[PDB]
Amino acid sequence: VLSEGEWQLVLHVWAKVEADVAGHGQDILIRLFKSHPETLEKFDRFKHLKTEAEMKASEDLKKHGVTVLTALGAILKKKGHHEAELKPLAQSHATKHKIPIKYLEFISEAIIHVLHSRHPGDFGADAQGAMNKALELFRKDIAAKYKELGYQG
Ligand code: HEM
Repeated sequence: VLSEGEWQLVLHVWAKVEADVAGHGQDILIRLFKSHPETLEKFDRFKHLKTEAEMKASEDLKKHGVTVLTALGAILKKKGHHEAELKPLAQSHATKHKIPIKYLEFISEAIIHVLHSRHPGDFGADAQGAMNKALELFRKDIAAKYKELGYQG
């Protein structure tokens, strides 16, 4: 479990992310899609996007970057008591979207890269450590729901 001090580091940076959810959403999805091109194939709606310039220009991409960070922030702010928030998500990502756990590991690294590039002073090594723990917690709970449904992985 994260301590109360680790939760404070997490949410302190997250309140900065919430200053500009759309720009953060953008960076994180584009980092995901460039670093791990196989992830872009899961999105029928982004499949046509072939360059970084085209991704930066898509309003739909930026809109759905807000969708992802908003659902994430709702989870983070439950400081581990996230059962009602996480359940629906795992269900649709296991059974409808078919997203393996490993991809949730990729987007975790993209989130951490982008926080570091945008918020140095609030994202030192202690906060990086705390955010990695929170992201591991979220992955571990999702993985348990996956296993139950027959998708573990
Ligand atoms: C930090 C984790 C992520 C969160 C919080 C998250 C959240 C969301 C939300 C809230 C929706 C819409 C409602 C739903 O369908 O249940 C959604 C849709 C979707 N998510 Fe995610 N997601 C995340 C990670 C991923 C990743 C890593 C991928 C793919 C590599 C993925 C693929 C999808 C797809 C394919 C859809 C449907 C888009 C559409 O309707 O065209 N998700 N996700």
